[PDB]
Amino acid sequence: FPMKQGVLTHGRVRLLLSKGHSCYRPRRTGERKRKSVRGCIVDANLSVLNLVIVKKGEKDIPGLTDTTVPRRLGPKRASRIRKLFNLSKEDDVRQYVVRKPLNKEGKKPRTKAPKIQRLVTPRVLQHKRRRIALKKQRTKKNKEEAAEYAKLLAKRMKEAKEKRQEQIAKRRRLSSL
Amino acid sequence: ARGPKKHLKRVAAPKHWMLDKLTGVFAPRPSTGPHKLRECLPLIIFLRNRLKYALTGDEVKKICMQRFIKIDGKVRTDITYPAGFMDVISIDKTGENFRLIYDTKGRFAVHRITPEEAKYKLCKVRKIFVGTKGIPHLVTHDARTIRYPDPLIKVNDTIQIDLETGKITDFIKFDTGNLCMVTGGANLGRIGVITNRERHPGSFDVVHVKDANGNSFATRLSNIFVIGKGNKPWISLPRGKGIRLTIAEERDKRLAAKQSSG
Amino acid sequence: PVARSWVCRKTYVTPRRPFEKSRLDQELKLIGEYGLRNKREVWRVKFTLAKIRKAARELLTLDEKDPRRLFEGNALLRRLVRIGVLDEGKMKLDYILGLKIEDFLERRLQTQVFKLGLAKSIHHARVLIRQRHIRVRKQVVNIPSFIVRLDSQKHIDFSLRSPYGGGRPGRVKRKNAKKGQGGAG
Amino acid sequence: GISRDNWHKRRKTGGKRKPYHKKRKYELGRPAANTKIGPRRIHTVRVRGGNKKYRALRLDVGNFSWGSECCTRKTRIIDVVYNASNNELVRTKTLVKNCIVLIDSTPYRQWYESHYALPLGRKKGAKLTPEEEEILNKKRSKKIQKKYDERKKNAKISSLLEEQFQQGKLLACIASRPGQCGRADGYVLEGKELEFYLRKIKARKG
RNA sequence: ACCGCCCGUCGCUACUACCGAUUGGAUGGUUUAGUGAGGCCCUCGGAUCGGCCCCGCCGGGGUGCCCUGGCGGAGCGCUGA
RNA sequence: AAAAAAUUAGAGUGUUCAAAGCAGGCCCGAGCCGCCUGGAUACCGCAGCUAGGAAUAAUGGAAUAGGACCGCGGUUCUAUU
RNA sequence: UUGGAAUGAGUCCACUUUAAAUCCUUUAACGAGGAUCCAUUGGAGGGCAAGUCUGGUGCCAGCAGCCGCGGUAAUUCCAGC
RNA sequence: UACCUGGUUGAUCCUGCCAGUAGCAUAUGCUUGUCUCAAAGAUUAAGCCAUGCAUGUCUAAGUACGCACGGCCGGUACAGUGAAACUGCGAAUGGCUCAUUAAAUCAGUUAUGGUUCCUUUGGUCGCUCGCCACUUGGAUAACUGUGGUAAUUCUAGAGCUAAUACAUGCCGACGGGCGCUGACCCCCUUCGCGGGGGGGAUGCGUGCAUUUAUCAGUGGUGACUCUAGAUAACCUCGGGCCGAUCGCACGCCCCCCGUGGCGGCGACGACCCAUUCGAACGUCUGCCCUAUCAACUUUCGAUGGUAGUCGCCGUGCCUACCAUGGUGACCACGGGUGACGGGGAAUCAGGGUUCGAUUCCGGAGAGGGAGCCUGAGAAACGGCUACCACAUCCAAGGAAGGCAG
Ligand SMILES: [K+]
Ligand SMILES: [K+]
Ligand SMILES: [Mg+2]
Ligand SMILES: [Mg+2]
Ligand SMILES: [Mg+2]
Ligand SMILES: [Mg+2]
Ligand SMILES: [Mg+2]
Ligand SMILES: [Mg+2]
Ligand SMILES: [Mg+2]
Ligand SMILES: [Mg+2]
Ligand SMILES: [Mg+2]
Ligand SMILES: [Mg+2]
Ligand SMILES: [Mg+2]
Ligand SMILES: [Mg+2]
Ligand SMILES: [Mg+2]
Ligand SMILES: [Mg+2]
Ligand SMILES: [Mg+2]
Ligand SMILES: [Mg+2]
Ligand SMILES: [Mg+2]
Ligand SMILES: [Mg+2]
Ligand SMILES: [Mg+2]
Ligand SMILES: [Mg+2]
Ligand SMILES: [Mg+2]
Ligand SMILES: [Mg+2]
Ligand SMILES: [Mg+2]
Ligand SMILES: [Mg+2]
Ligand SMILES: [Mg+2]
Ligand SMILES: [Mg+2]
Ligand SMILES: [Mg+2]
Repeated sequence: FPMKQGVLTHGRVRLLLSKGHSCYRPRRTGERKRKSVRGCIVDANLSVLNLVIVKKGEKDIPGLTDTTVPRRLGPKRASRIRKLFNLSKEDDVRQYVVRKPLNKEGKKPRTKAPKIQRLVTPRVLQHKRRRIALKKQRTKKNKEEAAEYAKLLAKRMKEAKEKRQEQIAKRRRLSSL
Repeated sequence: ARGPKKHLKRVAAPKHWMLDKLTGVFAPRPSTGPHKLRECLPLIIFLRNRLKYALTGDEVKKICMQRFIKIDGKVRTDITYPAGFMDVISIDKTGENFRLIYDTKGRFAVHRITPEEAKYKLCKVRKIFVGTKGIPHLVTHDARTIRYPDPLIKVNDTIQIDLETGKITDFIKFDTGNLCMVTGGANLGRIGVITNRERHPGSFDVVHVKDANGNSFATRLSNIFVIGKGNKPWISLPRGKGIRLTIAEERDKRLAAKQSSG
Repeated sequence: PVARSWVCRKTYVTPRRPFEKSRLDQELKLIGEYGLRNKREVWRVKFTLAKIRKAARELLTLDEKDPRRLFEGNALLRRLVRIGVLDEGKMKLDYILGLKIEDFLERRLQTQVFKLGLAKSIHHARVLIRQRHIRVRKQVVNIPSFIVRLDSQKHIDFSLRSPYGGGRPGRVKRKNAKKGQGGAG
Repeated sequence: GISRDNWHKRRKTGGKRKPYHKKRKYELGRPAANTKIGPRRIHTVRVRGGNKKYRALRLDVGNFSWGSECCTRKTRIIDVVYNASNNELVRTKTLVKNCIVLIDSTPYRQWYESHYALPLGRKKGAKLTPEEEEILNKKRSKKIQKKYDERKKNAKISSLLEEQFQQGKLLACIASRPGQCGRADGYVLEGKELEFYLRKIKARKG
């Protein structure tokens, strides 16, 4: 049973674990499960204990510090590439991407690069342009429809008012007798 | 149940679809769209059962996925799209341009209209309200809210809309003497002229319709759909001009057709 | 849950009294003349006649001004004329009540094959029909109870593949001919 | 859990009713807010349909309205003084709809001298400060001064509202539902409604 | 067909039901009282994970008149989860 | 007027007949965009709703007139003009 | 007493059927005389259609929805016809 | 086809039942060659279950740096394909069964002017005046490696990297208007002139949605305390909206040719409105047997009033205070039911009797209760948590369960 931070016991408690909790991955959304976890206090009754070296001494443990393994993936986001190579805004990102050689037997030695995300590109400029363009038609559409309806409302009231004034003029005259 | 139903049993399907019994257990559940589940015709029903363009359901979607079927001028690719009454179905690959109009008995007929007629449709006015900052709004029988309508248009009126611009061209008021077609009830599919409209406060108002041949009937105001101005219709009438006939006159016509042919 | 239809009905009604001598004798007489395998066959036609005569009865109850009397009244008469039990000069519902059992089953296919002269006995009629020897228009019919209509009475004849006719001989004589061919040499 | 079902009640005749189904999700009830007076603490409740309800656990401020002047400003809520439902609801200082509270009078008085230029809430001593003197008595030009002189004609307010402003405590009625909307909005008491609640509060003191 | 018919106790056999000491026994339902799992709500709590901030130093201008790229500090404060 | 379909009654239709099914039928010559169809109809109690009838049955209007109807004289109030 | 005609149950090429098969439909072969390719289940006093035949049992065994049959010539049991 | 026959007697006419007779549907006995259609673990045990399966899903269009394949290349950010995995949606339907349930469910009928509604379909989406925008911030899977446990669709430390995940956050439109406030200025009166009438600097505010108050009456209804308008504000950090998203065709302008501008067709997304699919709660009328059930309900809500609380809303739904009601021989209340309700089935002179577990609709339940998470929608069980009964695996520390598919 794994250890869980914050339990504060030398033994094993059962907790109602949800999403984001350690020692548990839900099989479907909103699922909770009760699982047995061991507290954060280290005792003798442990099978394996995990240690993370924060400070390195003068000596050298074989295996641990003899060699260094590289990061398996280069940055993808454009800002991440810029941050890695401390590039300024007015610089190109395409040439400064990490390219990973591929050296499997049989197939000739090719190279692969990640697709940079979050980068201004001719498409992003257009897509932003098309968004602004749709804002225009909508503003133009509003104006025309409100303009056209202004005429029709004006004309209809004129017809209604004239008839309303026409019949009252008729009733007033016949009321003279 | 615990939520909306997604199936429709074949025998529970609306009888007007004229679906049979031994084909299968289910009928195409009308995917939600502008009309009502019971007052619509799914595209697969129209394309397969009526026109026989496709023999199976999978061939129906082969047509729809090729972006051929157009409804109200818009390419609709959902095989269970609810087409509904007074809608234009355009197949440019063959220039068909059907319109869905109830026949005499109350079903959707395969009524073909010219491409010139396929540029418009007629819509009953369901609701009139002023929205946002005083802007009038007109709702339609097919739920097409239309902004800034002509102030003379009221409820129960019929408006003519262009399929391209989606804008009202001209309307028909709801008054006695206009030509109407019944869109629900026993007298479904009949075409006549309004003669009277009695109204009960807090009750369904009753309207009286006189046929071309003099057959007087009545129905609820909800089923009344004006399709023309005074006597003249604004749309092509169906194969039978909304004349109910009687089982005896059907036999006479059927017998006359057989013996005249041979 | 199944795309099946369970609509079915019985084509006959058993006698209310099981052992009544006069009914037994009349049913046997009919089975004997019209060559019928069982008494169920007399009851099937009796049931159809009873439903038809019952149907005529409520129509006669209704006045002549009844639209419902006219439509299925005319339809019922037309069906009887079509099958050949009612004369085309007999257009009155009052005349259906005079129909008898032998009228309806006189129109049976098995009786027509014997009458037309295709078979020399009513029991020979069923054998020919069940052995696929009779066509109506172009279709062989193996149902003795097949109700012949006036439109098809004139067309009953031997089938094309029947050895009795323009047909290759039946298996029994085929076996004798090869005996004759083997017997000769 | 809590249910607001109707099938757990006796019939009109008095006969017991046997439920035909277990408790349904749509029939649920939730615990009362019991909104108190204190620093603004509001918890959001996911309700039916995915909407949002704002449970106000404790509120210190509220948008109140002066109906006779159409002046509505955000003021702090002092305390609860009266409650029609339960006298225990005021004793624990619970903020519910239609409870009489005391609110701060400064934002409304500030509008009153910025609009009418008359004293409000000053006793006979009339301790003066340059800020109030500047807005009350200053040269504003002939055209504008006249517009202010005609106000004095209808600037008078009731003596009952006068004393409230003297003590800086304004009686108000909550009109919103704090446990539902998360806002303790309301209006100031004036007229027959106001003098009715003084009799109730005065009768409470004995 | 009066040498007819027929009633009840008693005795035998079978079957069914009843009364019956046993504070008889079993199961189902509802419910008072006591105890009360677990969820949810509220008032708390604070394992742990961050940021900013103040520096000492090459680090450059605020046009030292503190752009500040880095490391250690300790900020020993505030703030978020 | 509105009242699900299936079922039941019932129209048409050679499932070969039939229970069944809702299909099928014409025309071979061009299917030049094949045509020609059918997929009815009736019943849905009671209650509710709608418009007539007014016999039958119930009920009501003037008896301390506190009565119908017609105009007349006053004491008042309030919007629009 | 025969006689040779007919046929489908059957077996079985292909073909069709069908997602693939199946059955059905068609077809070629084969396939009927005791056409042993052999129809049963109930009953035969009445109600209720059909023996007062013959043998066996002898108020036994049984039958019998009801009335009743059976006590050595049983129209009713057990059997044959 | 509106129908009877035998049996009490020595015989008779009756009452009257038994028996016969016919259909129907369950079981069973015996027997059975062809063909079509076709019910089928409802009754008793909503009794228990080995095993296998019954719910998943990628387009041109959210995210591929898996060579797992593979074009193109010493030369390119990313050809294409594509598992895994993140994200999104579905898993609330379907199927099954009839245990509960008797004004309940259900049926016709009506209501929401008393609500909630993913989706579709239409509308709406420069309407707001206010030193990264040519695009911002942290993460974290999959992966690599290091592990634990007798054992699970168990998980832990370490390292790496995405977004339509999760955040944060402009620009523009944008010139302004309008509301208030008002230094000030002019004019007209000039009994002296008060007064009277116009411009106007600065300052505050301002769209939609939200919450409250006030005002005046664009469209609507039988009827709004409707809809729209105006004024004073408010607006939740557990935070309404005001696109930091993606594919495809690739054009056009360019004077001040800049890797400057500008643009088409889609997708995806969005508060809100309308709509569709509904759902929920109500209205009126209708249910079997039983008095060896006659009074019942009301402490501890019963029936009303008032103010709240809660809820998606109307409402004793709940609370506080108050009233003392409400239902009943026209059968309340209580009990029973081999009671889910209806469409319908059998039988048929007319009237009627009986059946309806069962394929269509409505409801209910998932061994029994209860409580919940997520979600538009569940009090979900091929979700979870607890208890009860039953039951499995174990190394005895633990772990796991639900065929009325
Ligand atoms: K608790
Ligand atoms: K015998
Ligand atoms: Mg991207
Ligand atoms: Mg669908
Ligand atoms: Mg209405
Ligand atoms: Mg004697
Ligand atoms: Mg029929
Ligand atoms: Mg007998
Ligand atoms: Mg006899
Ligand atoms: Mg003897
Ligand atoms: Mg009778
Ligand atoms: Mg006797
Ligand atoms: Mg005797
Ligand atoms: Mg009997
Ligand atoms: Mg066979
Ligand atoms: Mg279901
Ligand atoms: Mg109340
Ligand atoms: Mg109480
Ligand atoms: Mg039951
Ligand atoms: Mg029942
Ligand atoms: Mg049922
Ligand atoms: Mg049962
Ligand atoms: Mg069901
Ligand atoms: Mg359930
Ligand atoms: Mg079980
Ligand atoms: Mg559950
Ligand atoms: Mg299961
Ligand atoms: Mg389920
Ligand atoms: Mg099973």
